[PDB]
Amino acid sequence: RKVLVLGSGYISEPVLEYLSRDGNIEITVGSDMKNQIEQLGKKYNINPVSMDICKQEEKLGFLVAKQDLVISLLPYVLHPLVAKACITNKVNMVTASYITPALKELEKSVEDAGITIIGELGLDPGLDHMLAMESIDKAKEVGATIESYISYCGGLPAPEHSNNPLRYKFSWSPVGVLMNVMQSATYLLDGKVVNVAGGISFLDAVTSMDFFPGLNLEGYPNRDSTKYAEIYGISSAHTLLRGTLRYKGYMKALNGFVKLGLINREALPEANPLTWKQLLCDLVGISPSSEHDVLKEAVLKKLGGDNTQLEAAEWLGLLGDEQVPQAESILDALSKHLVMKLSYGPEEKDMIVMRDSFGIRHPSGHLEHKTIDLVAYGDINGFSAMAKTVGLPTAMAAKMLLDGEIGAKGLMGPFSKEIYGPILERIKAEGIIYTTQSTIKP
Amino acid sequence: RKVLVLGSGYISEPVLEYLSRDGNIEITVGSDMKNQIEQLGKKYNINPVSMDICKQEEKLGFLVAKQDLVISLLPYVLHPLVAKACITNKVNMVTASYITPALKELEKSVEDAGITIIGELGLDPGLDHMLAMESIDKAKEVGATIESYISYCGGLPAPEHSNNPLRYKFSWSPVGVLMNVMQSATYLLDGKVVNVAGGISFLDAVTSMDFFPGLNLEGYPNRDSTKYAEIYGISSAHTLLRGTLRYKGYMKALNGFVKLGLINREALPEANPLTWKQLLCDLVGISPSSEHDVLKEAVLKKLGGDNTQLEAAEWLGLLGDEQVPQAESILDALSKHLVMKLSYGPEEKDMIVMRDSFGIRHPSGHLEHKTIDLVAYGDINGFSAMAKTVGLPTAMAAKMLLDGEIGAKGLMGPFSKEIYGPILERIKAEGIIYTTQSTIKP
Ligand SMILES: O=S(=O)(NC[C@@H]1CCCN1)C(F)(F)F
Ligand SMILES: O=S(=O)(NC[C@@H]1CCCN1)C(F)(F)F
Repeated sequence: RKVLVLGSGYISEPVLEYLSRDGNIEITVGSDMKNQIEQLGKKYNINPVSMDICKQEEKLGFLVAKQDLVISLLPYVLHPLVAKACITNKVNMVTASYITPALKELEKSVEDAGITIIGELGLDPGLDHMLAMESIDKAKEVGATIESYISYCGGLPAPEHSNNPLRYKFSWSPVGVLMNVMQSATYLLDGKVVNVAGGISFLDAVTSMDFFPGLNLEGYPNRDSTKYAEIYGISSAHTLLRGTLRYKGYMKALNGFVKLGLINREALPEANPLTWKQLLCDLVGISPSSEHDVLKEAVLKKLGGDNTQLEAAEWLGLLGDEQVPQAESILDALSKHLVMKLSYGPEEKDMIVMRDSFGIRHPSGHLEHKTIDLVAYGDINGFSAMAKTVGLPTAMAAKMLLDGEIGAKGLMGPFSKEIYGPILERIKAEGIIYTTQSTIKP
Repeated sequence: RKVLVLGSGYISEPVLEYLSRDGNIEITVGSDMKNQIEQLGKKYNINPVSMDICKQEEKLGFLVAKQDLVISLLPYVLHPLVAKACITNKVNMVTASYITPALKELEKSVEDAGITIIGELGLDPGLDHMLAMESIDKAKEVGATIESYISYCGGLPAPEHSNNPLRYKFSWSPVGVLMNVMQSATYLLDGKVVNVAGGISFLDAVTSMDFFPGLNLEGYPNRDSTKYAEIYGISSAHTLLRGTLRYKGYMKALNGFVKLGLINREALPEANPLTWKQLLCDLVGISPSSEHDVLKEAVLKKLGGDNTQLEAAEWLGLLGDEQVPQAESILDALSKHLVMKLSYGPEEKDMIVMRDSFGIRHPSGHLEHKTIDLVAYGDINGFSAMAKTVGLPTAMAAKMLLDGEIGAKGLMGPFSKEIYGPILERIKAEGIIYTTQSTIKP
């Protein structure tokens, strides 16, 4: 009855709250942030420990050995360090984010030690694996095969808080999501691989998502959907598509930022602090002076008179005299400013929407078109929908390892019925409900 | 510490739950429905009493005399009967629905008896009066006058349950809302009274409501918005508009039902039960036979090939072989069928959206454009947003009369700060939050 929660804040809160319900468990918390762990310590009964994972690797080995399970809530590049500690000692692990290629190399060492390491847990990845494999196993139970798998997911504000230029509010730093617009998107469609161009042209791949008539959604494909054939075992499927959901207008606003030259990792531009008007004067290539003059330069650069994108930049204060935050690049400076202007206030709900669609060919010959809807809202005096959907699957999988319900050993995701069955059942009690519907087509 | 709740089911549940928190209060319940009061008695500790209000008026007088307050949750035509009982005895009253002209005649008798009767309590009417008068009093505190008052309100499904032809699910019978499409809409706009034609042409008055970009809303005006000048004391205002909110496509689907001849109070049409295909054959004027034949007759009648309206009727089963419910008219038969096909399941959320907009002229000369947003969702293992917004204002006003906080006497709405101030404060704790924002225009 003892666990180490590496990392703190936001994702940790529901993990600590869920584990501390029974009482018979000692929560230890390791963290780099000094102020955050102190604030987290006030809410939940824990043992505060301050440590860097890379620098203080010696004390990690001794601390990890004292526990029954390590819950890593750190960035996914640092999992080889925590896995290196966990394989040496006799101790299990659970991971929120992806299982990287670096962590996949340890699978030989992990199985030899006789321990269980569960990765790919949370919303996405996580619940996407669980809902997919539930349906895929149900199809295999009756001899049926998967012909198509389309799955869209999105974390976004509740409709009442969608009235801004991006129709969005940021939970954490947008450096990743902004850079994903520059990245490509590969997916399979009707036995043909479709590569989509990132950057300026990525707006052309955006489509209207009309599965909820009342909800004004757009969609676009993720970075790589072809990998799910090997993961789920559905290489016979002619269509594999995975995408992200936003409200309509989001990608067009980011397309504005791409035109202006804001989405890049170049450094910032003598004896006076750099304001946003002065930075945009640099990009459009004029002297730092006159606000009505840069308006003419910016609107000219943002296509043939795109007033919507001009107003989006005006609303956020990109043409104003506010100071540019100190940062390593222009993209990092933009990200800090967007976090400042578009964040969730204390009484503002977020939303998690997730929509799957399966084409299932039965042995009879007919095609079942199965759909899954998962929609959750944040609680006012409680956890956000993002925190619950990311936190609870990792927290529940952790409790299942301590109780001794998961008998399997080695490195793995939540793909087996042993893992996904109990989790999907238990998240219903926490207010994460998913419905199902299917129709037959002869 | 004793009250009589006339009427039961849906609206009563949150009223009984709110009043029974402290414990020091005896809940009595009068009702016409025998099965409903028994089911309600299982959940909350009450005294079941079965009675018709009109027929058994003798026992009402004796039962009402035993109580401290009568909470009427009946149809609004029956309030003169309950008011006639309450004025005779020394006892207060609270009312959910409108204060009718018939109830307004008793105001002389009500004041002479030395009692308090609060009407117009709930969502709409109710919270519309409270939010309006809060802003209007705040304007009068700084010498400012109201130039415009626009206020849209709507009870509808949460976006995830909007995928049907009406984008709607009915909480109670739709005979009222369907008949309101046939009724006119009067309102004031820029010092000019605007009368809108009901029926077939009412679709032309429907407008896009874009205050939440993520929410795909339509709006249309209510039956009479000119009366709020006298009620709020804003006769100087050049614009008075009150409307109802739905998801886009709702009024166009009802417009389909108007074209087909379904929205009317004519009676139903020998030795075999009447099906929906046979009823639509009567209306389009063909023999009761062949489903593909009536499809051609119906689509011809529903404008020049309106396939959307044809599919809406097809989806609901209006061209199928299901039996028409027993009813006094075609509209009543349609209403029973729509309740059957489009209702809330146990785990399905509803939504209350409400949006006000004030043009406030200050003594300085400038114009304040103030806006109010109120959005609430139904709880999964709890009350619906409709039940909370309708029930709690009546329940809170009832508690304030028993505690002796409302000192005023006579017949009234919730217009004074004495009533609306404490209620708006207390509904925040129950999960009904409203935000405010304003901008100055020189
Ligand atoms: O960015 S999201 O909308 N969804 C993340 C998923 C997985 C990667 C791309 N789409 C978030 F809000 F959930 F983070
Ligand atoms: O019908 S609604 O959408 N709103 C009622 C208000 C008051 C009368 C017309 N509009 C309801 F769902 F709340 F009942």
